[PDB]
Amino acid sequence: SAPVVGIIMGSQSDWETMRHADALLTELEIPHETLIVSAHRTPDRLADYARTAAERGLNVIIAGAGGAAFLPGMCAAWTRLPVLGVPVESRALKGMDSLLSIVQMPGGVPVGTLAIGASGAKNAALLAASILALYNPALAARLETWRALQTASVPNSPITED
Amino acid sequence: SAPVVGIIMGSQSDWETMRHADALLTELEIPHETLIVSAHRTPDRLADYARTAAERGLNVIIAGAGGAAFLPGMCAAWTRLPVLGVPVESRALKGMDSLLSIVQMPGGVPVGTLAIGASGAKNAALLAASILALYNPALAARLETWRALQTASVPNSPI
Amino acid sequence: SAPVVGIIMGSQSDWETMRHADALLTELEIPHETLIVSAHRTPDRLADYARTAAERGLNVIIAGAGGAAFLPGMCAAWTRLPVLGVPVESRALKGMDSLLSIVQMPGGVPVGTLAIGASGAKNAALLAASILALYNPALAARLETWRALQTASVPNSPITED
Amino acid sequence: SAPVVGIIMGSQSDWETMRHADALLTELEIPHETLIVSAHRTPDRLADYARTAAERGLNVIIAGAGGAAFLPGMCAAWTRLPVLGVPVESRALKGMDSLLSIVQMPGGVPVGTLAIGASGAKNAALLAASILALYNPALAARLETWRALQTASVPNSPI
Amino acid sequence: SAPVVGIIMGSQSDWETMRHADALLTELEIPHETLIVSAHRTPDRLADYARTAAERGLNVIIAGAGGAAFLPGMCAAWTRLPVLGVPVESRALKGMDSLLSIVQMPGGVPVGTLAIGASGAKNAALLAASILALYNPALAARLETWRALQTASVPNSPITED
Amino acid sequence: SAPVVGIIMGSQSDWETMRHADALLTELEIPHETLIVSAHRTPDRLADYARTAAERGLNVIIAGAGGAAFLPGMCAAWTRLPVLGVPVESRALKGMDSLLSIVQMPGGVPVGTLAIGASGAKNAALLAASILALYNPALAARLETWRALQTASVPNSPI
Amino acid sequence: SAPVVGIIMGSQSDWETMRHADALLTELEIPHETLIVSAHRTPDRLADYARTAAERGLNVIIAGAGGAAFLPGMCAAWTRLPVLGVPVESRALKGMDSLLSIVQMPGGVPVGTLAIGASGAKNAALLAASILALYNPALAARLETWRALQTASVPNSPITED
Amino acid sequence: SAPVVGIIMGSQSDWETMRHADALLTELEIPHETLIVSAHRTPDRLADYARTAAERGLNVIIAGAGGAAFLPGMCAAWTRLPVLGVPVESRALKGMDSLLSIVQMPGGVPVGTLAIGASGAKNAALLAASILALYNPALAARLETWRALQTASVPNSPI
Repeated sequence: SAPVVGIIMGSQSDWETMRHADALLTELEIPHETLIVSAHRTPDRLADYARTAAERGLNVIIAGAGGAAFLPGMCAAWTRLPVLGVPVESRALKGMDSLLSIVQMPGGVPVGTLAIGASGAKNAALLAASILALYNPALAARLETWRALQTASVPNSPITED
Repeated sequence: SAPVVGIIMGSQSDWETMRHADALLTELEIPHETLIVSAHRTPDRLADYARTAAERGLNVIIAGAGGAAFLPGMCAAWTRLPVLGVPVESRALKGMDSLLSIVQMPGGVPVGTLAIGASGAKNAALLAASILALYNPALAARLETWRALQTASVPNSPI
Repeated sequence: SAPVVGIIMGSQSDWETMRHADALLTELEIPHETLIVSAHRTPDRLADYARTAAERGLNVIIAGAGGAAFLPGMCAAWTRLPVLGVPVESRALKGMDSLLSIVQMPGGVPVGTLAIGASGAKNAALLAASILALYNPALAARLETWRALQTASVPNSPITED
Repeated sequence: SAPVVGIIMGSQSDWETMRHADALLTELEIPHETLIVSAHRTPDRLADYARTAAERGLNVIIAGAGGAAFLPGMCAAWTRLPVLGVPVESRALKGMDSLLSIVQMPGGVPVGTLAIGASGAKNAALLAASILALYNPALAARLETWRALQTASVPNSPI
Repeated sequence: SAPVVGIIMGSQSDWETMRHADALLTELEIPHETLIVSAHRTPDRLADYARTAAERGLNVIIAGAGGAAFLPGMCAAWTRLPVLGVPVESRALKGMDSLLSIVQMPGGVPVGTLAIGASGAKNAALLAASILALYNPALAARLETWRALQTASVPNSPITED
Repeated sequence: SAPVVGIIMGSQSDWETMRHADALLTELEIPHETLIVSAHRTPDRLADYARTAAERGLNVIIAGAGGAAFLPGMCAAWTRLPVLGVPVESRALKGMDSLLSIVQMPGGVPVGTLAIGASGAKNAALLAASILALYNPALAARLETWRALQTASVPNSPI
Repeated sequence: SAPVVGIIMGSQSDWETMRHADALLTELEIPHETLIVSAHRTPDRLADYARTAAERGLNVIIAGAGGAAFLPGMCAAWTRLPVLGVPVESRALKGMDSLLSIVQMPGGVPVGTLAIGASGAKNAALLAASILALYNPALAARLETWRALQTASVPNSPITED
Repeated sequence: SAPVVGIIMGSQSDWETMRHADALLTELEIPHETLIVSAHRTPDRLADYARTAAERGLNVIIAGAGGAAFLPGMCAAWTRLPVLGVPVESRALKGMDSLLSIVQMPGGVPVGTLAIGASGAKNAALLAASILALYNPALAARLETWRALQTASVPNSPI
């Protein structure tokens, strides 16, 4: 029941995107927690969350942020755990600011970045799953099955109907 | 004598750019400190630096950073003081990543952003000067002189 | 009652964005004026406004502009006061033209630039407030309280409900 | 003898680019003046330059500027004369900032914008020439000759 | 009655933007023609139009085009007359492809480029007017009056009402 | 012996890039002509070149151009033959202007666009080869050999 | 009746764009097949499709893909046939990711890339047609007629009505 | 001794960048293999490499690629193992094409993307280390030491 993955985002507005990561982890039966931590508004909350993540049993952290997106990066600065970042699409720059802010981490502090938006949130969950599967045979089996189904479920031709 | 402006940068590599902010402040005789504080590598140092800036007597903070530039923003998250950000030019993206990372702050935690590179470092110092000038008559006069000399020194025709 | 902050914009269309700066200054009880000054259509009005701002008692100027955004920059060319620039989102280029036009000031004439749009307008007001607070204990106290409330008001978890 | 075209730039650093506009005008024997006028550093000089351009007999103004490029635009705000803008290549953003700052003029105050760099400086001169040619038969003939030579001089195969 | 300005565009879809150039020329009483010439679909029509523009009495050509926008440029390759280009906003790239395609002319063949969209179309008309005014006192007077009115018509403050 | 592929470029400056298309065609022994045709400077030459390409026996046209790159597009406007465009890297915008100018052709007049630079020039030749291979068994075999050698030659580990 | 052109796309969502290629090939009477092959979800299906395309009689392959668009490129890595790529417009980046992912092929493995979206799909079909026409007199005649009609069908002036 | 991390790149030219991932893994004493696998030139080699990665004992794959960068993505399409992608800086577009090609993976097949260039190569190794550390106490301790040294080594002021 104890969470092994932590999904964090700066505000409620990010949930529309981050819910996809939540849904996928639940689908693959991966225990996790979902919280709001703002790098700009609650920097001390972030410091404490990231600093204690390992001892609390978390193995992976999935952080979503848009615009001047610091959440994934600053989180990674305080934890040795692998941190995955989801660029949340921004209004004006369509997530380009979100993407560059997260992916361009200088050497020494990594953040595995996923695609902008929903697809990135879902993939962050899947990447976290593939990480946990390395040492969890049962989960590895569920993931393999999930991937196999995805492949087998692709249609052979498009519905070309007018 | 006590510093009223704090100039901070992520690493030695930022100095080539941030040295321009240092030179300007010195030129206008504005007491300041110039330190290295990394948002990515020394987050606690940053937290402590920003938390105590006001208490220490600092009035403005000038922070330079490139790539996923967090220094100015995170610093502003821990202080009520005006934080000015300098986007340091990055190798690949020429500071576009630096600029977006710094300027696109969400409402509630501001960072007055300047141009990418040396021009931005110099302007951060000048902007800090114009801020300090609001309550320092002597400095205000020196800033007026600096701006006047800048304007008067522009040649009338190219060489 | 005398204004210490000047909020200027090129046209009525900018008000939708600049009203956020106005609202925040009023919220923090900072006396200010709100005017329309077009760098392209009323260059002499701009020259006079910027040139006399200091003697008129203004301490900070917040200027909004989009597209070929010259208002903040040209204003700064005529005043020694700190000028803050708000990139107003443009139709086609989503404020990227507005942003580069304002932030890329050459060495010698600064403009503290904020984010594109509403968030930038609000932050320009907050930055102006943090500047005025340096020499206004009462305002400093109001700002500190405002910042503290912002931090304390951040929810701990997202409303994950379907 | 009196100049009919005014070439202006923010600083000496723009000369490397704007010298191409000067060379072209000279080649076509178009009387012109080449000056330094900074929108940021010498705003009053700019205002005066633009306000009086028409009175002085100038027909077209070619203005070069980089980064937050305001020279062409602000000049057009003070004159009814055609203003052509040359985006000077900037260090970091390679003139993309220069280009957007100049070309994106709102309706009501135009600036005919040319390509970033030397090509743009040369074309501003040529565009000014084509404008002047509309009411100067002699120049029109010289422009026709220039364009004809350009076309005829292109090699048929690479070396 | 003979046209002195030629407004051309690649298709009917460009009219929504180019109509602003048409309206402004008419407003300033500048005789002009409005035609459709496609650089991609009617290259020979373009060659002939541009090649004969001068002898037909045209003094300025205003060409609008979007995407791989060649109309202004190719027109300029066939005429000695000044050619003004209007980048028509494109669906996906918002006119950025239109803008670069038109403004980046190599040294030797100029195109005075205006802003993306409606504002650019209107300004192309105004630029054409300022060119014609150089040798047409009456038009020069109308333009001066138009510019003066624009400046005088700018409001002093925004309608800040809720 | 008669050329079946025509390689064209706006000027000598494009040769550094387009020479790669020439080398590849020669390597695969594909008869071709390499000429300079400027869309901006020699529009009539271009019109004539494109109008008569088919009649002359050409099967594919490879056109290189940078900046406001019109060569490939305008050529395609005058011929029914497949036109492949190579975006030449531009000084300031690094070929982004070249790429958008070429690839964003409206429906009705296509241009098969390749990568910016030398890689694109080489691929245009290869793409032209794959087209010609559809009806030339000998060439098809040589292309298969070329592709096979490319694949087999890749090292297993870095030096 | 045997297909000489293969139109492939990663999912049903691409059909809205790829249908234009299908429609044009049918219009010019070019036999073709339309299938769904995902480079990400069905990599082995792609390998087999591309590898056997030539022996199956296919002469040209038109592949559409958006975002991290690998379909055209990977297809070209397995076939000697000419592969044409259609960048499918993406939500956030408007097809810019699609465009760069497809057009920037390294030297050695080409992909003739067309414009982003519908126009690109239609042009991929036309390019494929111009390729097939090189050795099919009847088709060459149909294409010539199609091109001639396009040119002749362009209106001479825009419907300037209010 | 058996490799637990596989570092792959499209060609020798990527080594200048990917060597940083190799150095980091060696520094942390993480058994790994460093190979050249081209998505464009050796697709079957890639398919085989990715299909069998898990069976061979590999835990994480680090793939570097530039331009139309497919290596990381296609590799992830054939393996259930975590795939980390390094955007190699491209000549013209400075790795922007590399970055978008790698990071914009559709839902269902992920690739943890790192920064463009050497910084990204180094971080991919570190990220792979943090993953491996989850089930390797010894390595976890070494990673903690590495991160601690990085933090403690940052100077307090610029030289």
